Amino acid sequence: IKDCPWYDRGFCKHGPLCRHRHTRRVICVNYLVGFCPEGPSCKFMHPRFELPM
Amino acid sequence: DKPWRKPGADLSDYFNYGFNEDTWKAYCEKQKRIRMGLE
Amino acid sequence: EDKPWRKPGADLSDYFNYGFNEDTWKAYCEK
Ligand SMILES: [Zn+2]
Ligand SMILES: [Zn+2]
Repeated sequence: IKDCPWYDRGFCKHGPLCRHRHTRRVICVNYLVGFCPEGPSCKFMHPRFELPM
Repeated sequence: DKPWRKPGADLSDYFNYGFNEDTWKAYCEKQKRIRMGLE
Repeated sequence: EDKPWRKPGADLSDYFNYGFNEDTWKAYCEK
């Protein structure tokens, strides 16, 4: 099992029927604004927008 | 289809980070606006 | 460093959203 990369980007059209896990996360305000100096170690998520296939 | 609208639907099964269908669409337009001007 | 994203091997997108980099972030802020 893996975290659903669609849910991690922010929207998974399959909802509860997804085979992947839908891990609820909290977005990093600074990354949402455009830049966060904490990187990988940020306590909050940095969601990518690239679509998985 | 929009099965996340249907009554009794848990929006959070579909949307992460506290997004809804309206805030998700705005965030998609923000991605597009900011990215177009970058290298 | 003061600036861990510059370090060899670091992924810029762990720090910068929207495909920003140090140069284009500075310019965007200082507009
Ligand atoms: Zn999913
Ligand atoms: Zn952060």
